[PDB]
Amino acid sequence: EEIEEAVKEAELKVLAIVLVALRSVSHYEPLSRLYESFLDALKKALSEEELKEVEKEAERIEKK
Amino acid sequence: EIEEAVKEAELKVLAIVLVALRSVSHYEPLSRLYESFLDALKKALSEEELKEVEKEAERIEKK
Amino acid sequence: REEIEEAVKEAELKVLAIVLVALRSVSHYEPLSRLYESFLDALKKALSEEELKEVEKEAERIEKK
Repeated sequence: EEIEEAVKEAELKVLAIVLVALRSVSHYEPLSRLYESFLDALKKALSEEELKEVEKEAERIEKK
Repeated sequence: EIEEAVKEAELKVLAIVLVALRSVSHYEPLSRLYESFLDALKKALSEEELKEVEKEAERIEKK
Repeated sequence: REEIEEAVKEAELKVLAIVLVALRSVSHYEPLSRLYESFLDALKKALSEEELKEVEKEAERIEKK
């Protein structure tokens, strides 16, 4: 069925949680290096639309 | 039907990250990422979800 | 069915590969080194050896781009 879709929602939600956490601390040395590392790894591993979906889910979490 | 098993993937990955962050939360500034992560966990998941990551993290820590 | 087991496992292991790649590439800075080692130890407890092997392949895949 749509297993691919359901698998992807879980990926994107976990990765958005990690993104929120790294973002909060991204100006303490050297966590800024891990922030940019994580973002680089997301860009390589996810499609462009998925990456935008991670970033949107992160902002949703960050306004909560 | 299956978002239940979707959820188990989530909580088990989050539990593995939590375990890694707990074992180094005494090396600064990692304690800030440990707290940021617990703060992101609390925001993003219901309390039942949070406690499942916790118990899964305990089962991992006991291995 | 068995399509959901391969599903959950697959989601789990690519996400862990992404985090692994992120940590690996900054592991010389301290104490990011320590969080890297500690992630590797957590993977060793939580994952089987074939799950760990699959995480590392996905990690090399990502690093290769």
